[PDB]
Amino acid sequence: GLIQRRNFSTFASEPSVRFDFNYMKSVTPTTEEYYTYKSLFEVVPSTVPTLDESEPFKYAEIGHVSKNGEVFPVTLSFEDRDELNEDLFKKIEKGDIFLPERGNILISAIRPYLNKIVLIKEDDKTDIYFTKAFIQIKPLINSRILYYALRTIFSEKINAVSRQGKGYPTLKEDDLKTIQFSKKVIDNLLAKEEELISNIDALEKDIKELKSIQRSKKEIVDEVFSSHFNINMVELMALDSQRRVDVGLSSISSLNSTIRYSYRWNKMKLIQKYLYRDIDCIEPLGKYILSSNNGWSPESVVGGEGIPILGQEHLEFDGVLNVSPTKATTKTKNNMENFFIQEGDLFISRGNTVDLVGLACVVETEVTEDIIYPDLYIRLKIDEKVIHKKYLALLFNSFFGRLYFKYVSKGKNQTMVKISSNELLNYYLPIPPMEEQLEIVGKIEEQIGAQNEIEKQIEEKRNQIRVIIEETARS
Amino acid sequence: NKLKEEYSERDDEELINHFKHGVLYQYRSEDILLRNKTVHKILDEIRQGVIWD
DNA sequence: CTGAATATTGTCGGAACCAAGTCTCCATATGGAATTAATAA
DNA sequence: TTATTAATTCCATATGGAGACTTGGTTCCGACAATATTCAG
Repeated sequence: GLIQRRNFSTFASEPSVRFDFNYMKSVTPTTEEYYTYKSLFEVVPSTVPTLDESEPFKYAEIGHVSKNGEVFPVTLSFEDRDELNEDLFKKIEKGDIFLPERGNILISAIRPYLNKIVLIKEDDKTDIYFTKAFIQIKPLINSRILYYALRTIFSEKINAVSRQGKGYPTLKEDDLKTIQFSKKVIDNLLAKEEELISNIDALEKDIKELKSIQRSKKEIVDEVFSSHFNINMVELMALDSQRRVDVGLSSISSLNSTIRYSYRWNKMKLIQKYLYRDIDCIEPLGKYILSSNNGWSPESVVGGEGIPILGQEHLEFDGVLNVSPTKATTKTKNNMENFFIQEGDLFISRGNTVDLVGLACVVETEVTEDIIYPDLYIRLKIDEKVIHKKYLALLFNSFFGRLYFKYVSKGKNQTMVKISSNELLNYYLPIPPMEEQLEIVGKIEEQIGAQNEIEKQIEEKRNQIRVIIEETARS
Repeated sequence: NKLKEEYSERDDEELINHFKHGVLYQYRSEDILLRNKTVHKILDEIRQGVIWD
């Protein structure tokens, strides 16, 4: 670790004589400028707002804010008072709500390292409330200047005055009033104020433009299968809502081969009767599967030494392996070569939540390193003449592969719901001719490729802002 | 029958892994090494920079 | 009759946290893969 | 007779677990200020 040495005196600093390792790591002897909280920002005391009980207002927790300072408020009304959001209304009535004064820079107290600093810009509308866990810190040297000086830089020191204290990492306003902000940062940043705000505004306008057309990685897979099989999107999520499935004794045996009479099995059978009313392409998967393996999941150490191992997090809704291993093992099995992925395989996911079970992926990346897949995967070697593995993975990640594996997979612990070879072999998927396939794929491929192309531009301008701030504050 | 005074402390990696690779793995030393010339750690850093008395 | 009582309210501080979200590593039969004594022949 | 499956024991796979781990931020007790009252000689 570190062999830091300090001298009693030091712990004299700050009105709590504290001597935890982090604070004393942040102290250091200083020779340069000091400043204080005086010639900069100013803490604002909290207050109870006058909520109007006639219109839908907004509210914002700490989880509703992101590391990029983008609040995602929820809309409450005081005419609903539903027991699902009753906690929010109760904490509002308690007095855990305030309203920023259009120019302050709210800072989260709990765990301040996750950049929850947000800006309430001057020229704006649709006033949003906030939790007392946020610190109104309204500045005197222009909000944007202090916001950008706090987000990227002045972060190794706001995070070094947190109270660990047998639990939550937490920031306190009193400690926040003690940081030793250098002047060269603010001096240089205000010196270039007239153009820094301009080009940063241009960059964030481009980011907003990219975000305006950004689409989720699952809806794309959800729409093409919905727009190609001519199934309306507003009934299979409305038929899945009603829960009064009624079956007879005779229907239990039909295609069961294990006599399973759970409720979810019967609802799966009901939904299958709806997803295939007009589609005439369904063929049993059992006759298109040639083998099935599981994998090898030894004990693993995170960021250790040995052969890397994949996890369930590496399977995404696009049928492409993430191939970004984290765990690494050092055990042997005398047959390790049987589980070293290799390009071209199809990996369905066995073991996950009731909604993330069955997600398949094709290893489309060329890797010269041997990477083991766990017992939580199932490798499918299908005939590459009728199924087109990528299409099968996309189908498994589609609502076809969700409304089935959500209701057929087994286990008493529905937090680690697992599938088995029986459900794979007894799966009546719709397989259209090879002409129809490679059209759903390809369309989905280009749409997701475009969505990924505008996913690094966002984290290119969001990095350009940071590097520009760093360069200007260092010149 | 003992160690060697030339190295004394095991700051030379040497064949420590050979004391856990096999057979000699059954005769390994599961005891905390106490150093007095180099540290590479914290425990033998405390035993040098602290003046208990 | 001045008093700073006590007696509550209502609100900062703080939690050997722990509610949400979601990834796992390991026992254990099995079943098949080896026999066997069978089994006709 | 030379087979014989139908009986066996022996390991690699497969299924399942009164689950277990992990990132992150929420409820809520409990002091405690500010009441919050004074009576009381």
